[PDB]
Amino acid sequence: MKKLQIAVGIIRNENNEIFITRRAADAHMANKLEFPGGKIEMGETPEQAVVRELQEEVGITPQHFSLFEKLEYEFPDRHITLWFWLVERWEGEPWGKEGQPGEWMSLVGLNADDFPPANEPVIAKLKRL
Ligand SMILES: Nc1nc2c([nH]c(=O)n2[C@H]2C[C@H](O)[C@@H](COP(=O)(O)O)O2)c(=O)[nH]1
Ligand SMILES: [Mg+2]
Repeated sequence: MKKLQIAVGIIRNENNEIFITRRAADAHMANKLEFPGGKIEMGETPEQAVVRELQEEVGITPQHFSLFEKLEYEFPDRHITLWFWLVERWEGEPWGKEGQPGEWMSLVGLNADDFPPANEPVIAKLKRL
C-alpha cells in the first residue's frame, strides 16, 4: 500500500504564545497560518523524519520537542500520518525554511481557517474547542 507522513510543530516562546507563520505583511497567501514540519516523511523514521525538518524549518537552536498530538488516518490504500510536536522555546529568531515569518501569537485560540486546510484534520479537533 501507499503511505504519506507529515510532522508539524507549534513554536513556543517566552510570552507563552507560539510564533506561527501567517500572512507576513502581504505574502503568497493569508491562509498559510501554519507551523514548521513539511517534508519530514521522505524516508526517515517517525522521529528522525521531523528531526531533520525541525532544524530545516527553524534553523536556529530552540528548546523544541515533544509531541502534542498526531493525526493517524488511512484512506483507500493511501494513508496519511500527521505528527504534531509540542515546542517549548526558541533562541533568537526562527528561520529554518518553513515559510513566511510569523509573529508570536497565543496558541490558546489557533485558527484552522486562517491556516492551511491540509492540516485542518488535527487542528479541527482542538480548534473546534
Ligand atoms: N499526491 C501526493 N501527495 C504527497 C505524496 N507524498 C507526500 O508527502 N505528499 C504530500 C503530503 C505532505 O503533506 C506534503 C509534503 O510536502 P510535498 O508536497 O512537497 O511532498 O505533500 C504523494 O506521493 N502524492
Ligand atoms: Mg522541509
